[PDB]
Amino acid sequence: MFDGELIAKMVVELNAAMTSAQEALQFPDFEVVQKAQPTQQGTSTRPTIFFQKLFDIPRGWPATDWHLDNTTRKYVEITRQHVETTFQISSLHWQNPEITHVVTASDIANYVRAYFQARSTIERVKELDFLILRVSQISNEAFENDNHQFEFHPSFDMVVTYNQYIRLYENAAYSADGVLIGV
Amino acid sequence: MIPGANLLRMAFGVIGTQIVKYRKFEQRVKNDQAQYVSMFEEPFDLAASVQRVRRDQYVQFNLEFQRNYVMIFANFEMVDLDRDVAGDQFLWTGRVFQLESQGSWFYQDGWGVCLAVDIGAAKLTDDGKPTF
Repeated sequence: MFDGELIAKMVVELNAAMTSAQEALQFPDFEVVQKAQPTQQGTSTRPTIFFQKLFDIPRGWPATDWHLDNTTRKYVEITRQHVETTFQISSLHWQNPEITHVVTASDIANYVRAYFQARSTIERVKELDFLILRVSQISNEAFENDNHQFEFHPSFDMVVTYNQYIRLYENAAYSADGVLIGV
Repeated sequence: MIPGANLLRMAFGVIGTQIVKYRKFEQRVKNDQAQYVSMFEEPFDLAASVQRVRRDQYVQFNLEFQRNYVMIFANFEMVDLDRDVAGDQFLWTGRVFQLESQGSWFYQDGWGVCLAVDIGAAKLTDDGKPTF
């Protein structure tokens, strides 16, 4: 119930990180995309950042709070489950030997990581209802793109922690009818 | 003799030919960052039959790619990747193509066949000509 809103907020933050990355170092434009496109649509020549969902690890038992609706005398139970999702955040930017202001896809991925681990961005993301854990590795791997050249597709896993709320119904009671039996 | 002569030259008498802008490897040096820069001879026109190769899309890293191919029969010595050598390059329909395979037949017969992959859109001159 949250991955849509989370993906929207993550897209906003990723586009912000790309706007910042346009300042320190320079790229010809940028794009932020979800890796598994639900319809056939191509990879982009421009330097882009991909993000994708990998897991979802609930953390701790669900916490149930009881809220009275006061109208129908029904205890609405609110089950909050904590969640650590894992986002695979990758980058793609072909490298031109002729140009002199070289910037590698590793640079873009590293700058995204360092931006998303800074404390100001952490506090902003907190104001946007989730947080970010540590990124412990950035893997720069090589492959062949469609032009029979060599490209790097660096990627790292970013853990995002948040809560998701479930609303259900239960019956209330305002009475106490005991039976005091003698042994 | 038939393995001599030039069979593709004779075949060009009946079938039509496409004019591609061929460009031959000259030398190559490394720029900074150990990436390595290729340089080429002057471009020159070449009469060749550029037939298709079935290009099929595929999936890598959850993205979708597709390698564009053309098989060129040309009456010239065409050399791709080699030890201490980079491949050649020809322009066709405003698209760059670099050779991937090598059918040889040159020193036997004078012609050759090569599989070439598209690289990208050609640079456009000020006058509108589609060459670098």
